[PDB]
Amino acid sequence: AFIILDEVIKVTNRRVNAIEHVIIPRTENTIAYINSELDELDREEFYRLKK
Amino acid sequence: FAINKKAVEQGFNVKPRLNYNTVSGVNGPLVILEKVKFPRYNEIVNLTLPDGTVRQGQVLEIRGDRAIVQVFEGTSGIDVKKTTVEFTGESLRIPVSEDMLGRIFDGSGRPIDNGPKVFAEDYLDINGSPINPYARIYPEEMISTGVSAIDTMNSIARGQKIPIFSASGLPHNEIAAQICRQAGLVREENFSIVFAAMGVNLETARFFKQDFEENGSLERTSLFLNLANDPTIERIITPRLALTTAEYLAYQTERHVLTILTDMSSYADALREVSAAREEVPGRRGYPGYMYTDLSTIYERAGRVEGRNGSITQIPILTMPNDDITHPIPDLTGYITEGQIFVDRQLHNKGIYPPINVLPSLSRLMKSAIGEGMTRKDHGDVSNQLYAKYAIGKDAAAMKAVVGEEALSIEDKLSLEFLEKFEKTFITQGAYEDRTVFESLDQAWSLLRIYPKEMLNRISPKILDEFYDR
Amino acid sequence: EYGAIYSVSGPVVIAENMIGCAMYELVKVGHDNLVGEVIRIDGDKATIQVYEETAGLTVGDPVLRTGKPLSVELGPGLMETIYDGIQRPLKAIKEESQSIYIPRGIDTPALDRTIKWQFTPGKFQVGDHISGGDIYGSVFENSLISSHKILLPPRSRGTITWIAPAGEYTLDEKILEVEFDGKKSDFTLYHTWPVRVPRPVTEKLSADYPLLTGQRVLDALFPCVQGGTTCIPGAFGCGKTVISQSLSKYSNSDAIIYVGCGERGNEMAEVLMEFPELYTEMSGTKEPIMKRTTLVANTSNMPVAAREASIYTGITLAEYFRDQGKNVSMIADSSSRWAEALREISGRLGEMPADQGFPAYLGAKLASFYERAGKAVALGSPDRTGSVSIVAAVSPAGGDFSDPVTTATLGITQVFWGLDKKLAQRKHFPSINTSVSYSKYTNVLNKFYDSNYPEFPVLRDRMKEILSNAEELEQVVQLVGKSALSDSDKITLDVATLIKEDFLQQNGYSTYDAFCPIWKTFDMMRAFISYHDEAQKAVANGANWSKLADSTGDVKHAVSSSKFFEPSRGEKEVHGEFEKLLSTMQERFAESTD
Repeated sequence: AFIILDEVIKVTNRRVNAIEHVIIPRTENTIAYINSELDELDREEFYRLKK
Repeated sequence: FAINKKAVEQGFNVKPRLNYNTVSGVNGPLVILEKVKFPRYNEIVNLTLPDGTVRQGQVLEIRGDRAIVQVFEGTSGIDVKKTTVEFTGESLRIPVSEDMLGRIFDGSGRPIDNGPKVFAEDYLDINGSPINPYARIYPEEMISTGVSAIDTMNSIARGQKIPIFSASGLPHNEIAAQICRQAGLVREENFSIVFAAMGVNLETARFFKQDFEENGSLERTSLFLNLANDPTIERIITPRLALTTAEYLAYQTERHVLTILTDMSSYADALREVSAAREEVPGRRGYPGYMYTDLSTIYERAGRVEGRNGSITQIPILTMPNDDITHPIPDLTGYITEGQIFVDRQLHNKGIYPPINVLPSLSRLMKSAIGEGMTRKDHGDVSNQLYAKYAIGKDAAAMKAVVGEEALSIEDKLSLEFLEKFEKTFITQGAYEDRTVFESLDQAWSLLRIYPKEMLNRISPKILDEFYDR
Repeated sequence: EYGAIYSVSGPVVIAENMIGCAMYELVKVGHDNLVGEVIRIDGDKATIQVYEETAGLTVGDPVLRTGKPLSVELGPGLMETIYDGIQRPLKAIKEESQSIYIPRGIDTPALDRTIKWQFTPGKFQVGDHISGGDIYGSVFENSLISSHKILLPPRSRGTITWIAPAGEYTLDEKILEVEFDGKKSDFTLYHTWPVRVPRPVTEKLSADYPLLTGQRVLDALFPCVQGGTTCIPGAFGCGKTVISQSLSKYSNSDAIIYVGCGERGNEMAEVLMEFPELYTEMSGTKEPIMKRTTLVANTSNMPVAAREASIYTGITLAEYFRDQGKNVSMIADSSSRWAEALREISGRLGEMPADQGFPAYLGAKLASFYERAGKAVALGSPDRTGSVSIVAAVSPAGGDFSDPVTTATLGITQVFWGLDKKLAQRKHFPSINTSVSYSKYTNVLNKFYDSNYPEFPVLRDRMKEILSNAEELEQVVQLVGKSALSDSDKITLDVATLIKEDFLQQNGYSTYDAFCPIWKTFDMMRAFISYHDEAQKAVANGANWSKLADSTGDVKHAVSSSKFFEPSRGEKEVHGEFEKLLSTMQERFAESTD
């Protein structure tokens, strides 16, 4: 039981660390980039309509 | 004498100028005249509000017998029945002379130090003209700034144009002050300074003034100050005046100028401000399309020339809006300038001064700078090895933080130790701690000895044999 | 006859009383006769784009006409000199003015009109029949180019009535007369041609000869054919200047036309004073390179409009040299600057924009410009052959690969050399993203390869799959670690790192690492693949790779250091050295693995 618990907790802890330190930053940077692009499009659309 | 005199004999050429009274339109920062006789593109006019105050401005468009004058100091209060516009008949120009040194000027270049008007030697158009490439020589001499992070892995040559990226709330001002205080050559002291700040708070201006006072250098420099309270449109003029003075000094007096602009971000903001006033096509993030060309015009006054012994060097300071390199301002600035020095947050958050990282820094003129007659052959290889090991240490630290210490090979722990020692001792230095290239490189050798000799790859065997042993 | 200015807005000028004006006709404006180009015509008025600074212009200034479009003067003397964007020699301007700036409105002949050339007649005699594109004599130009063929301009044909004899002439002499219906024809050593009209040609062809570049990765994985096109994106830090300079220097082209559209400018001085001492041995020996180049420099500081005509002038000159039968190879510096100039002009003109503010015809313009490249057979009797191979270098704004200009270019070009930023930051100087970068002339080149190196194609794919597998395993090992890794996977990762550190790194400063012939790279990558194959065979036969690698030892160092062999030693001595290294490595794996 000791061995099994040790290996299981090691695996889960490293997985949690990897998720926290990799996934969330990677996705939120993309979120910001997408927001920036969608904000960019409307600017030129408004310019064209103004013209 | 006679040669010089013939170039000035045309001064005695009095010419009356006509002042109209037909202001027939106004909106935003623009004023529209009518029934003007033979306009002249991009000239200077002097308005006179009904209360007697006079503002300046230049025409930007010429339709059939009507000029769209643009005003600098706002347009509020302009009357249509009493105002009187006047034409100088010539483009914008400023006086110049070697006596400007030790004086302080406002954004428009008039003295603000209680002194008299400059006893001009001649007048010059602010915009200047390009330099044909055939009359240009790239530099091959290294300046010694004393800052190890610069003078080791990113050298500076007399003639380069190296911007200093930065973020709001960091000690870029102190870095610039230290550089100007330690602007000596590797090896007189002709380094005149034409510091020209636009859109800055009062404390920055006073700090710069005191810093110049303490080093006994004010008598060797000129100041172009333009604080925030001043009009925005006028902002875009100061750098041109500064560069005009710098080039005059460096190409008609054989001096060695050293210009340090600041907050080009504010200049770009002013460009956006009076660019959206009109309806010209926007670029990215609402910025003007031709900002690239304008910034090229501003920056492309650098380097040495054929005949003149004089030189010039630009160290503009940028302010990234939200700590993004991909912002258009730094994008174009990097596209133009020759390498740059960078600053990070975490290093500053870690109390490390000067908080300079080197991974994103770059300098093209290093190849011509380093060599034998100025430094030891090892110079370049040492820097390359430092780059490689620093990057490996960074990635190893990231991976270790991810997984743990179990998978970190011996080399990984060595890289972590090297990174720690590097960032803790190699970069850190005092506010008045100089470091000539020789001692800095000697100290740098200490950090690499931690590594076993064989693994060192990017360094040639001769350097290892002749230097590693000691 | 004359016209008066009617409105000015920076670089655009609108005149009036302009009735006989055509579209795109060249015009001179101002009291200093600044050059322009009519664009749109509306009754009396006609819009003009100005090719110089417009400061101090006043309404009422006279406007002239020329009745002919923009054109460039070809002929002897073009080469070894430096021109601005509108075909003006630069050294002559500086010497004549004794200044450091460019005096607005200054005019000089395109080609020197004083020097004399040792002309020799061709093979035609009075009474013969000739047509456009036939040679009628050679001219001595330089030790590197002994024969500077002179040509009959296209769209001009007849029968020669009088010819000049051998001797020394200036290019103003009328050395040939052609008798058409009338005798209205005279021809000196030079002529002109409208830039916007591509030069005629007998017929195009298929390029099947590699354009050697001297770069290991470029020549190995993404070969460029002599006659095609390429593209080199960047992020203002990738250091693309290195490959441009290296290919302009050590390539096997007969001539090269470097053109700078919106450059830092200082690089022009760098190349100016760097080339004059770098010798080539293509013909004879020791001839300095500067006798093999023509520079069309236009710094970003100089007026916006000239950035348009600069590339047209460059491509036209390249076509002219190609027509002589010499495999010229033009190279641009920054196409994005051209698009920026076009966008600025369009916006100022006041017209509806397109994607990201750019006009709508930019894609068509880019396609038309790129189409001019390609191998072909000259137009004339001698039946000479030439080729052109342009190499553009786009520069996006945000550093990504989604801006309109890059997307438009990628639909036209057929070779893609993307440049990463992080790899450059790591000083892995030939930083090429081997994931997205691709070539398209791979299959066709087999005709050359089988004749010269039959085994190369299989080996390149071997390395490609090795790298792909390493990149596929990197993320899993990062997210898990080496705990769940088999020996073969570790072997693959180690060899991938070895390749990335040895076969992909280069530096154009070491004598041995400045130019890698085809044979050297062939043998080196052969050795790499053989090493990996022997390691895989041994581990499959059974052995702990952790134990095996330490014993293997010095052979890994030997293959890593193989690149240090001096290129051009014997071309066969190095071949024997590679053979011996392979044999000893195989013996080591036979025994060390045991």
